[PDB]
Amino acid sequence: AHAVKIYDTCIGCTLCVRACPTDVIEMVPATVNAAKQVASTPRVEDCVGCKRCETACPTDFLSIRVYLQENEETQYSLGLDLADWS
Amino acid sequence: KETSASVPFLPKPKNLAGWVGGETEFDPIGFSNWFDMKWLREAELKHGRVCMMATVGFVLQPYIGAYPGVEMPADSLQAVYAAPSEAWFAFIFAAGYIESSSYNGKITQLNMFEDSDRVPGNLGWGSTRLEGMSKEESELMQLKELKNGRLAMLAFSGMVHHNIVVKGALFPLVPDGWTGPEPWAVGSIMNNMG
Amino acid sequence: RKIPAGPYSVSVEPLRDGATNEVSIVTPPISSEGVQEYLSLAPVFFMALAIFTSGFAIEVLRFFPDTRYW
Amino acid sequence: DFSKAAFGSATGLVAKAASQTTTAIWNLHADAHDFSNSSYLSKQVFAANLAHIGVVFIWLSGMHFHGAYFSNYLDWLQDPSIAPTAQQVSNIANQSVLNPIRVTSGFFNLWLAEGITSTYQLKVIAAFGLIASALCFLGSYFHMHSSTSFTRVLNTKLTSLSTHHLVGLLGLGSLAWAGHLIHISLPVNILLNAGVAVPSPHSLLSSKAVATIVEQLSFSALTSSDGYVWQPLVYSAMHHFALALVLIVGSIFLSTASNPLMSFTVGSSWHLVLGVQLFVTGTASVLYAQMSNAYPVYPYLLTDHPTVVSLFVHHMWIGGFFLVGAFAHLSIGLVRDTLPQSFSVVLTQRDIILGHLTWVVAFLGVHSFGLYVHNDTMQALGRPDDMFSDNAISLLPVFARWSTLTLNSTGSAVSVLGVELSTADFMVTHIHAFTIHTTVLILVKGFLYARSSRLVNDKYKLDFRYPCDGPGRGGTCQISPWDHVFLGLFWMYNSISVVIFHFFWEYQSNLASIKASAGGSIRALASDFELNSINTNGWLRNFLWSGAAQVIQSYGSPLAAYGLTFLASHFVWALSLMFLFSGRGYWQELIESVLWAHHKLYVVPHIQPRALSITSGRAVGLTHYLLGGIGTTWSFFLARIVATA
Amino acid sequence: IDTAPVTKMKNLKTGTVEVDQTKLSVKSWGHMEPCGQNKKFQKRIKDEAFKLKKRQDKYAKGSAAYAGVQEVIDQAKDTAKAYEGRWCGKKDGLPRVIATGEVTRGGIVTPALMFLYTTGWIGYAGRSYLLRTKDAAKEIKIDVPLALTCMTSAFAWPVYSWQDITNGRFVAKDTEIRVQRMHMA
Ligand code: CLA
Ligand code: CLA
Ligand code: CLA
Ligand SMILES: CC1=C(C#C/C(C)=C/C=C/C(C)=C/C=C/C=C(C)/C=C/C=C(C)/C=C/[C@@]23O[C@]2(C)C[C@@H](O)CC3(C)C)C(C)(C)C[C@H](O)C1
Ligand SMILES: CC1=C(C/C=C(\C)CCC[C@H](C)CCC[C@H](C)CCCC(C)C)C(=O)c2ccccc2C1=O
Ligand code: SF4
Ligand code: SF4
Ligand code: SF4
Repeated sequence: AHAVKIYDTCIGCTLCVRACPTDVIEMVPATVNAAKQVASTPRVEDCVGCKRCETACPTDFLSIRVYLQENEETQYSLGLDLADWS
Repeated sequence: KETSASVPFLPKPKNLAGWVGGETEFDPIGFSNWFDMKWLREAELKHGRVCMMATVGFVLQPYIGAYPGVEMPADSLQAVYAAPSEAWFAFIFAAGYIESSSYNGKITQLNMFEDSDRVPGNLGWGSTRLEGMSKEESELMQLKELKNGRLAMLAFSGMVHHNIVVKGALFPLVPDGWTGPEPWAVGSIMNNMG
Repeated sequence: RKIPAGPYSVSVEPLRDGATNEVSIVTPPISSEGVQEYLSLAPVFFMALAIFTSGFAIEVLRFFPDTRYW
Repeated sequence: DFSKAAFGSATGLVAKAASQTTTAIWNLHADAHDFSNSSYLSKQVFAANLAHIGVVFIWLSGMHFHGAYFSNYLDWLQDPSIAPTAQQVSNIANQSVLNPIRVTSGFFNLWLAEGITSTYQLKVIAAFGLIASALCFLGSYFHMHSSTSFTRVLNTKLTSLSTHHLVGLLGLGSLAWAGHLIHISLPVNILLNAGVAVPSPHSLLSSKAVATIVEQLSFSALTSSDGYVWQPLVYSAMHHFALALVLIVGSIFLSTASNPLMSFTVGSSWHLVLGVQLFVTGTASVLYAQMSNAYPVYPYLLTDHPTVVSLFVHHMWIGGFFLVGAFAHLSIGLVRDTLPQSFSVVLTQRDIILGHLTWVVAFLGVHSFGLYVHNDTMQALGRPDDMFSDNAISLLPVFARWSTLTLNSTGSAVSVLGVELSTADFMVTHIHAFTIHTTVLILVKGFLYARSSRLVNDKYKLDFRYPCDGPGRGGTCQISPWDHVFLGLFWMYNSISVVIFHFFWEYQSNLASIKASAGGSIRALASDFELNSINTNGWLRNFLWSGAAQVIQSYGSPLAAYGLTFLASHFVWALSLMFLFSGRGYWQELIESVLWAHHKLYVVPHIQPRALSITSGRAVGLTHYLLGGIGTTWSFFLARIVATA
Repeated sequence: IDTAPVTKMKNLKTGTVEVDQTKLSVKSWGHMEPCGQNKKFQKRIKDEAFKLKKRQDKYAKGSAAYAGVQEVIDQAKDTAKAYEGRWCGKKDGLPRVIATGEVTRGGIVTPALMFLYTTGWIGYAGRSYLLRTKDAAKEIKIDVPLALTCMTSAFAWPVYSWQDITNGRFVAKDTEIRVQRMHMA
């Protein structure tokens, strides 16, 4: 499961949420940005690692970071379509 | 509307208003609008002065002989080959010093006329003669200098290319049995049946 | 312009009444300032500089073949 | 106004800070001809086509100008055996060694087939080509700036377009060419072959010339009209007349009331038409490449071996490129259409078709290259009787050695074309089939997995040309239809390279065999190709290394230019390797360090230096790879076939 | 049965390394001689002239091709006469480039100075344009009068550049430019 993290620099764009093809990122209330909302990743197990969320983050560097973990691949992380491991 | 006095079928070029030779306002291409007029005037004056000295040298070189030893060739174009190396080095040193101390190092198109009161073409060589006189007379003298400079530029170009076509000295113009210049050598797009 | 025509069109509107004796110049409405601006483009200016440099080298090689004065 | 809009792309590039990067410049170049969907898309396409026609007319005019002024066309007319040169080379630097460049484009044979005997005619053709190019440029301008929208030509007026192309363009052009042949290309070749001087071509249109000097309509004329250089022109004239007749008759005897582009948008319709047109043009180029040496049609063409080789190889390359571009534009049209429901059966049999093609490619590759490697191993082990050859296990292409049929007043092409095939031909033909199948596999996979795939399920949202979807799902690089065309171009290069290698080795083998002498009539095998083109070592030794002597020993000879282009092609091909193997990020960091070095000296360029994008890097690498490989083959073939023939 | 040509070393056990001052010049080196009397170089020139004459003989007298090859022959003769002053080995005959630093025929100091001046001119012209056109618009759209002003004004690059270097207007302070400190230095 590719770990995905959210940092203080997030400004509540919701672009990372809209860019996720597997509904990993999620908008929680917070008191750190003017938008009063901050991205969170409660469904990292569905993260394929495509880094579309990083392509849509407007901050100077990625307020959302996807750390690929090749030693912990999952059928959800590998995007398996014809093989089931459950 | 306004048209140039010299070229009646072209617009009157700006930036030639207050200048010595600007009353004829001849600038068809219009480098006035593109470049600083101070630099253009300085370049014109320097070219004219260089070419006037060059014209009198070219004319008088086959006369006033040369340095004891070198043979000033009748055709002045070969004088560069006949010139001693020490003479060339002295000439280069003198030209460099004269042209580099004249502007205190601001000898470039971006920095020459950037200080303030750098009058175009006023290197201080006898400028006191113009310090007197009466405006119109001083401008008349400057116009005489400009017209002689242009004339000598064209004349020196003509002298060089006359020595090229004749392959000889300047003064024995059109030698006996001339029948026109020899056709130009070396190939071209029209030489290989273009 | 109800009839769909491309941008920068020298075409009169095709929705006209009986035959019109009108002047419709089919030549590009170019501008001298615009032409000078276009020839000052980085591709145009630098390709012209490269062509000038290459031709200068060509002429130097023609009139001074090889490095005879090394 | 228009001049202001000429640099409008650059003005838009500098208007926004986001487009003040070198990547913006590369995008401006990459998106140059990518005419976006708009009300004037068809105008833009048609005007671009007409402008390209003008460019080709400029090229034809230049070629005729070189024939008129910088060619020994008259000397070639007096003696066809001499080397056709049509490019003078001025004495600059030290290039004087290659001053006469033997042109292998076949223009001399073409002009002789056109009845051209004087360089004045070539001058006139060059002038009229310039005039035609000017007219095409005027028309392209007009259509882009003042004409009809042209949006109805592919859907509404497709019947009119197709009927006009069938009757007017094709049929009337063939009929006019038949008239030209019969009237000035046959008589001029008659009077040149007989050596009885050639009058003005218009004097042949007098109704008092050979048109009415004798009314006999068979092979019988003044003295003895037994010229066999002339008969191919007679056959060409008959073919053009028959083709014009059948086209005109069948056009009015055809339905043509079926436009499959009703369900496609105008942009996707244009892309699909371009794809099918590219497929047709590419297969036509390949067919012409085969038929050029299969059937003699130009005077003194087969005698000029470099011309034959160049025509074959060039048209094979063009056919391969256009066949790849066909699938490229099919993919573009499919992925850029809103509702491309027409390809429902193939997008629902996606995996079935792709997997069966995958098995076909795997089977063909293992079998063909295993025959080759098995022959290599057996020859290395000293087991020539265990190889796949005529003196061993024989893979005789039986399906090739039969064309017998009921005569019904026919001849010539009722057989295998009088050529016997052997094991080497079988194996190399299967190699060709496998390489073609692999190229088609990549292209068809790009087409099918263009809108969606099992890996990425929204690839239609990503358009046609994208670098990847990310390092997720294990890695999704090169999933785009553009990347599939990118790989299919490499495999087309491989396929066409093997095809032209087969043709060139067979051609040289036949030339050596017909150089038996006259008495030598047991060629046994000999046939260097047939005896050695069964091993990879056989190729590497007797074709590449053997024929490279001409191109590497060309220094100090007129083929030194071929040698230098050989070296430059190798250089460009290794530079391609540089671009293909590497990645964008590293170069970006290197550019960051270099840009720090610049900033340290107050240089600071504002068009921020960005390294080539992923797709841009792949495209540059592919361009250099194709250029290097094709140039190496070009230099090698031309040096080998000019020095030795 | 033999090995590669065995070379002979200096069994320099004297404890000193002697460098001959008189051997610090091209004219004093025993492996390169002037091209004028180099037999191999003369043979190369003769072979080149013979090949040019053979190429000329293909074309008939008075033709344009004959004149072209004749001009090539004249160029080769003049080039040979010029190269007679070069230095070309003793077994190759190919003129050599002396990169020691001695000002000799075929040396490197004068070409190095000419190239360095020309390219410092180029770089200073570009840098001056970028400094006086701090704008991406003027980068994509060349200001031709200003560009040519900078190009013709960069002739004084060697002295202006050093003045700026010594006066602090050439280099930029490391704390004022984008320097890589992502490791949180
Ligand atoms: C009838 C022929 C034809 C036409 C009209 C088009 C038209 C188009 N193609 Mg296309 N294509 C074709 C054939 C054709 N193609 C073939 C045969 C192939 C397979 C090789 C492709 C592969 C292809 C791809 C992969 C893509 C296109 C794209 C496009 C679109 C934009 C093109 C663009 O901006 O390029 C601008 C022009 C250039 C980039 C030209 C640059 C020069 C090229 C890259 C190399 C040339 C090297 C040269 C031959 C050697 C130099 C000489 C040497 C001596 C130095 C446009 C609709 C693009 C698109 O998005 O479509 C919507 C796209 O991604 N095409
Ligand atoms: C793939 C291509 C290929 C082919 C066709 C062959 C063929 C052959 N090799 Mg060979 N070889 C190859 C590649 C290939 N080689 C490569 C790449 C190498 C290098 C490692 C070698 C190295 C090699 C050696 C060292 C030797 C051979 C030998 C042989 C021969 C005997 C092999 C054998 O026992 O067959 C075994 C065959 C089978 C077990 C049957 C497999 C094929 C069946 C028929 C497929 C049927 C599919 C079926 C139709 C599916 C539909 C069913 C459905 C309808 C129900 C034979 C002519 C030997 C020899 O000298 O003989 C001349 C030998 O000593 N080979
Ligand atoms: C104003 C122009 C300019 C200037 C002053 C410099 C200056 C420098 N560059 Mg540089 N560079 C430039 C343009 C320029 N570059 C361009 C356009 C590119 C893209 C090709 C590069 C790519 C580049 C790389 C990859 C590297 C440098 C390096 C360097 C440094 C060492 C010198 C060197 O190796 O040059 C060599 C220059 C090149 C290899 C590319 C030159 C390309 C052209 C000739 C330069 C453009 C000149 C400009 C257009 C003039 C227009 C004037 C007009 C507008 C008035 C030096 C600080 C090196 C470095 O960091 O070392 C510390 C290094 O590794 N540069
Ligand atoms: C400024 C100053 C001073 C000064 C000064 C100086 C040096 C002033 C000098 C003025 C000078 C030296 C002015 C030359 C003009 C030459 C001309 C016009 C050439 C005409 C040549 C012409 C018109 C054409 C000639 C032809 O050749 C052509 C073209 C073709 C030939 O076939 C035919 C002929 C030959 C006919 C002081 C007083 C010393 C100190 C003071 O403090 C500062
Ligand atoms: C080198 C390289 C770059 C760097 C390439 C850049 C920055 C392009 C700029 C190169 C300049 C424009 C070269 C200009 C042309 C050369 C000077 C050579 C042509 C002219 C000579 C023949 C005289 C990438 O951006 C890249 C991206 C993705 C995969 C691989 C690579 C890659 O390999
Ligand atoms: S795009 Fe980036 S800044 Fe915006 S909400 Fe998502 S993580 Fe935060
Ligand atoms: S990498 Fe892709 S799947 Fe994973 S969180 Fe980011 S957008 Fe979602
Ligand atoms: S390596 Fe490049 S192309 Fe492949 S997934 Fe990563 S970014 Fe995309």
